[PDB]
Amino acid sequence: MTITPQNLIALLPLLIVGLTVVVVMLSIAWRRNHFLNATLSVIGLNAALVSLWFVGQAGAMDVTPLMRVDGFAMLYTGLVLLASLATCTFAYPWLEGYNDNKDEFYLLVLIAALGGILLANANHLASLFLGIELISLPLFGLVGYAFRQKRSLEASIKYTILSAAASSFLLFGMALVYAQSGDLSFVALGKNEPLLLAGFGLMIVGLGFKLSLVPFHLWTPDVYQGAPAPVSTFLATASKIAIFGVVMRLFLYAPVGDSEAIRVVLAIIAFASIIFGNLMALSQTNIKRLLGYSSISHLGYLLVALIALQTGEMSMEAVGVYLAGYLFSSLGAFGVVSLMSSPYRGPDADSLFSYRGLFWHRPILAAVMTVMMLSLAGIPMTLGFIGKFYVLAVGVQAHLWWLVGAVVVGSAIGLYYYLRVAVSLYLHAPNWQYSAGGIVVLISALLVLVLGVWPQPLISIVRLAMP
Amino acid sequence: NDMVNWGRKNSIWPYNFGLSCCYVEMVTSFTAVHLRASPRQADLMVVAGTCFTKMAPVIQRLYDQMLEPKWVISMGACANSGGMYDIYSVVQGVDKFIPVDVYIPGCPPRPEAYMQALMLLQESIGKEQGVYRANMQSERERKRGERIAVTNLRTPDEI
Amino acid sequence: AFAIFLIVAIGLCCLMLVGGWFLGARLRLSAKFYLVAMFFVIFDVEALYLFAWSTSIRESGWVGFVEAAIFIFVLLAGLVYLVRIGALDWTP
Amino acid sequence: MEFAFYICGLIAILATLRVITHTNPVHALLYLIISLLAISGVFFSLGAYFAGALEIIVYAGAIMVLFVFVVMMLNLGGSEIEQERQWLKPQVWIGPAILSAIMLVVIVYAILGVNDQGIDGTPISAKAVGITLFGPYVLAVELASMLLLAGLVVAFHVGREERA
Amino acid sequence: MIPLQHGLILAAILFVLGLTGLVIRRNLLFMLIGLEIMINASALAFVVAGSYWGQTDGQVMYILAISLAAAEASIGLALLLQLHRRRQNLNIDSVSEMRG
Amino acid sequence: VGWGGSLQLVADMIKMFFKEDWIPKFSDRVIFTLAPMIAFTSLLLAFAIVPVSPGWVVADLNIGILFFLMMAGLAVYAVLFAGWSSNNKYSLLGAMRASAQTLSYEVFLGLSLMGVVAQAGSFNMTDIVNSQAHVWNVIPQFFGFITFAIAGVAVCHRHPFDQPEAEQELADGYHIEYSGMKFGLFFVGEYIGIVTISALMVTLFFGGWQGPLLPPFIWFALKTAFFMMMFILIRASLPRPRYDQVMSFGWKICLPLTLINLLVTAAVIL
Ligand code: SF4
Repeated sequence: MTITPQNLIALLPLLIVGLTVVVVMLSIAWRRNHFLNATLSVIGLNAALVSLWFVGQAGAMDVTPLMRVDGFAMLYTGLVLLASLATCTFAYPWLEGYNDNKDEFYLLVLIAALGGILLANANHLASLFLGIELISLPLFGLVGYAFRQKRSLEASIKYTILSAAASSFLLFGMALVYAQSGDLSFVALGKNEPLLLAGFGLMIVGLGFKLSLVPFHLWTPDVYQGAPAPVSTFLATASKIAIFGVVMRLFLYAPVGDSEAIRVVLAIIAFASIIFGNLMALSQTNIKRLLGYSSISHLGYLLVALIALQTGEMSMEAVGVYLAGYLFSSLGAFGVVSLMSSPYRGPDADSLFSYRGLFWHRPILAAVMTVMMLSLAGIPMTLGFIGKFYVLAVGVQAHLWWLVGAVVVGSAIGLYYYLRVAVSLYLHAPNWQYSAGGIVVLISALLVLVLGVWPQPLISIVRLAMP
Repeated sequence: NDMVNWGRKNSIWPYNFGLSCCYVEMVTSFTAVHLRASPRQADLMVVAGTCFTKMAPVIQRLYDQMLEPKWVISMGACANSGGMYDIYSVVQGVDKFIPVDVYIPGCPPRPEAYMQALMLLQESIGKEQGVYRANMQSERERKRGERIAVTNLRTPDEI
Repeated sequence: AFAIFLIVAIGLCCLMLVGGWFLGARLRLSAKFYLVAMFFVIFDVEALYLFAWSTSIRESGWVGFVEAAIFIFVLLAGLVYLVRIGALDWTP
Repeated sequence: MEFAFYICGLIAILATLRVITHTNPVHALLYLIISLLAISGVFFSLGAYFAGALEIIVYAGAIMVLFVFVVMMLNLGGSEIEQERQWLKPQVWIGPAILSAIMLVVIVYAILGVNDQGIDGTPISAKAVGITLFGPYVLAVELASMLLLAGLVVAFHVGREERA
Repeated sequence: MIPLQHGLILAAILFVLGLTGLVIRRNLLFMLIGLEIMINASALAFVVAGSYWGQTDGQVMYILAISLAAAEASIGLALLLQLHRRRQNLNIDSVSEMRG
Repeated sequence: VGWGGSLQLVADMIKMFFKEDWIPKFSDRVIFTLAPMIAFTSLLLAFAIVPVSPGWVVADLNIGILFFLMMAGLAVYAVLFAGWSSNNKYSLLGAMRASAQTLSYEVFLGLSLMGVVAQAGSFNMTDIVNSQAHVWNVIPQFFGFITFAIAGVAVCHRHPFDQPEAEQELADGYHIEYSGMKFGLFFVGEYIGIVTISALMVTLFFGGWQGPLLPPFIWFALKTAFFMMMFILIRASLPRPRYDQVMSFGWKICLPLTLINLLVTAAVIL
C-alpha cells in the first residue's frame, strides 16, 4: 500500500526521532557544543513522548507489510523512550569530565532509540532485523565510548564479536524458516516439519544472546563492568525491553509457536536461566557485575510468563507490568551508580566493598538504591512484587509447576545478594544537571513505592494498551 | 627476420645520470627531444659529468641494477677520460670500471651531439656489442675526405 | 558468447605467461589515516541503494523523488558533518 | 548448468578450506576474494542477476579493500610467526571441528527431510526489484540509511585520530 | 537444474567453516575475517531462499545485510586500530582480564 | 622512418619480450605474479560489453553496467598487491597513497553513470544503443558527462601522476620493483584501458550505430578515433596535479554536483 496520513500519524514516533538525529548531526557540525546537543536530543525524545498521544488517536492498523501498529506497541515505545530520556540525563554528569569529543554520545543514543521503537512495531521478519541492528550499532560503539581505559575497549570488543555472531545466527535461522513457508511475515509463517523447527531454533540462539539467556549470558557481566554507567542504564533497560516485545509477538502470531516442540525448549532455557543466574550471582563484590547477574534472572521470569502466553489471556498484562516494574528498578539503581561518578574520574571505582557507608556520605541517594534494590527482589510495597505475583499466577494458570517452583527457589536464592547491598549502605564509613540526575532517580523512587502499595492505576494503563 | 633487432632500434629508454655540470645541455636536449625514465627499467645509461672516486660505487650499483642488454653513452671529456681533472680525487674515465659503447667528446657536448649519439647507437644496435665486422669503419675515417676538403671559413670578427 | 571470450582470454594469458617463462615492524607516525577509504567503504554501501534505484524510477514517481531527496539529504548532512568536525580534511 | 554449478561450488569450498588453513594473512585475503567471486558466480548461476554483480561492487570491492588497508598498515608480516603456528596445532583443531560437525550433520538431517521441488535458473531483472524495494520496503531503505550514518559515527568515534 | 538442498548445504558448509575460523584462531583480524565469512554464508542462504520462490524477495534484505557487514567491519577495524595503537601485542590473551 | 603511431608501442612490446627474469629476495612470490593481471584483465574484460555490432556482439548478457562498475572497483587490488609485493616501505607507502587517491576519485563514475542508465532505464546494452537514435544523452547532462570524464581519467590512467613518482618524501613510486615483462603488461593494460573507456563513453553517452550517410561501424570507429585524439590532447595538456590539490577538488566539489545531477534528471524525466 501507499502512504496515507493515517500511516504518517502511526509512524510519528519513528519520524520525530529520525528528524532529531538530522538536527543533532547538523548541530554537531555547526558548533560542536555539549549543552546544545544535550538540549536538542532530549527535546526530540520528549517530543516523541508527546506524539505517543497522537498515535493513540489512531487505531490498531498497519503501515507497511513490515510493521503492525497496535496499542501493545504504544506501551513498548514508551518504555524505550523513558530509558533513552533516562540515559541522556545520566550521561551529562559523567561526560562533563570527559576530555574531548563529548558530543557523539547523544547521536548514538538517538540511533538506538530508533532501533528500539522499530522493534516495538513488528509484523515481518525483516523489521525484526532492521531493529536489532539499529540498536546494536550504538551499543557496539557506546560501550567503547571513552576507549581511553583499558577495559572499555575490552568490553566493546567482546560485545562486538559476540553480537555480530548472534546476528549471523539469527539471519541464517530467519532464512531456513522461509524455505518452507512462502513468506517471512509473522502471521503468514507456519501456514511441525523439522526444517521450520530447526530454523526456529537458530532464531532462538540469535535472540537469546541479546536477551541474556542461559547458554548466551557470558557477555552480560563483562561489558557491564567495562561500559560507562550511563551506557549501562541503556544497556540494562532499553535494549532488552525493546527486544522482548518482538520475541513475544512472534510466538503470539505464529502458529508454529503453538506447538509443544518449541515450548519445551524455551521452558528449559527459562528454568536454567533462573538457576544459572541466581546461583552465580551470590559471590560478586562488584555492583555493576551484580546488576548484570540479576538481569539474567529477570529475563528468565519474563520467559516463564511467555511460555504460558498461549494458555490464558492474563500473560499479556503480566509481561507488560513486569517490564514496567523492571524498568523503574534498574533505572534507579544504575542511576545511583552513575551519580556516584559525578566526574569522569577515568575508571570509576565502584564495588560492594566500596559501598560501605554511603548513608552518612549521601543519605538520599542511599535510600533510592535501597528502595530499588528491595524492589528487584520481591519485597512488597514495591512494584517488583506485583510483577512477580503475576508471573507466579501465570505459571499456576498454565500448570508449569517446575517453572513456578524455580521462580520461588530462585527468589529464595536471590534474596541474599540484594539484601547485602541494602545493608552495606549502612555500615560505618571507610552541578545543575547533577541535581537533575538526582531528580530522575528520586522521581523513580517515589513511583516504585506508590505503585507497589497502590498498583491499580498501572494495570489500567496496561489493559488500555493491550489489544 | 630481424624483427627483434628492429624492436630495440625503434624504442629505447634513457636513464639520465648527468652530474653537477654538463647536464644543463643534456636537459636542453631532453626537453626538446622528449617523468618516464625510471631506475631498474632503462636499458640506456647516459653517463655525463666527472666520475669521482668517492661516488663511483653509486654508478656501479646503477650499472648492476639494469637488465642484461646494457648500453652506456659517455658524454663529455670529463666522462670519457678524467678530462681536464687529472687529480688524485677523480678516476680517469668511467670506462675504467664499466664497459662503454659510444663516446661523445666535448665539454659540454651539444644537444645535436646527443642526437648523433642516438644515431650511432641505433646504427650499432642494428648490426648484430654490435661490432659485427662493420664497426671498424670510424667517424675519424668515414668523414675524413669530407673534412679535408674544407678550405675557407668565416673570419672571426663577425657574428 | 561471454564464456567463449573468457576461455580465449585465459588461453591467451596462459600462452603469454608460459612464453615468458620459456623466453627467459613499527610504523610510528607513518601511514595511518585511511579513513577516507573507510568513508568510501560506507558510502559505496549507501550508493548501492541508488544502484538498485536507477533501474525503476518511472513507476516510482513523486513519493520516490521525495524520499530519495530525504536519503541524499541525510547523506549530505553526514558529509558536511564530517567536513565541519575535521574528519574529512588534508590527509597523509 | 549442473557441471558448472558443481565445479564453482567445489571451487568455493576449496577456497574456504584454503583461507582457514594458511598462516600468512595476505594469502588468506586473496583466497577470501576468490571465495567471494565464487559466491557471486553461484548468485549468477541461480538467476539472482542483481546479486552477483552487487556483491562485487560493494562487498568485495570496498570492505575487503579496507581489510587490505588495515592488514597492510599493521606491517605484521615478518613478526610474530612462530608462536601462532606453535599454538595452532592439528590436535586443538580437532577439538571444535567435531563440535561444529555435530551442528553440520544436524542441519543436513534437518534439510534432507523436506521434498526437493527443484527450481530452474529463473532470471530476475532489476525492473521488479526497483518496484518491490519501493513498494512496502521503503522504510527499510530509510532506516538502513540511518544505520549507515550510525556506522559512520561509531567508526569516526572509536577510530579517533590524535597527534600520533 | 539444481534444487535448493545443494545450495543450502553449501551455505551451511560455509557457515560452519566461518564459525570454525571464528573459534580456532588468536588474532582479532582473523576473528573479524571469519565473522565476515559467516555473514556472507548467511547472506548466501538468504539469497538462495529469496530466489527459490521466484519473486523479488532476495535482493531486498541482502543489501541491508551487507550494509550491516560494512558497518560492523568498519567498527571492528577501528577497534583493531586503537588496540594495536595501545599495545603492540595483537593476541587475544592480552585483553583477557576479568576472568571468572 | 616509422610512419605509424602504434608501431612505437609495438616495438616497446617486442623489447619487453626476451628479457632475463630475476627472483626478488625477501618477497612474496604469488602476488608478484598475480598483480599484473589484476591491472590488465580488468580493462581487458571491460571490452566485453561493447555493442560493436548487433550481429557480431561479443556477449548478449542482460547486464553490462554492473560489470563495468565491478571492474572499476576491482582495479584497486592491482595497486595494493603491487604495493605489498614491492616489499619496501618506501614503495609500499607510495602504492598506499596512489591507492588512496584512486579509491578517492573512483567514487564519481557510478553516480555519473546513473543519469544515463536512468534515462535509458535498462542494463542490456541493446537498449542503450537503441536509445540514442535521434537525441544523444549528452545535451542535458553536461555536468554528469564531465564528472564521468574526470572519474574515467582518474582510474590509474596517469592523469593524477602519482603512479611512477611520489610528491611526498620517505616513499617512492611503486613501478620500480617490476622490471620484467610485467612493466610492459602495465603499459598495455593502461592502453586497453584508455581505448575501452573511450569506447564505453561513445557507446553509452553518444549514439553508436547511427550511419547517417556511411556504414555505422566505421562511423563508430572514426568517432572513437576523434575522442582518442581529444583524450590524448587533454591528457598531455593536463599538468601533474600534486596530491594535496587532488584531495581538495575531490569529495568537496563533485559529490554535490552529482547529487543535484540526479535531482535534475529525476525532475526532468517525469
Ligand atoms: S665535460 Fe665539461 S661540462 Fe661536463 S663535467 Fe666535464 S668540464 Fe663540466
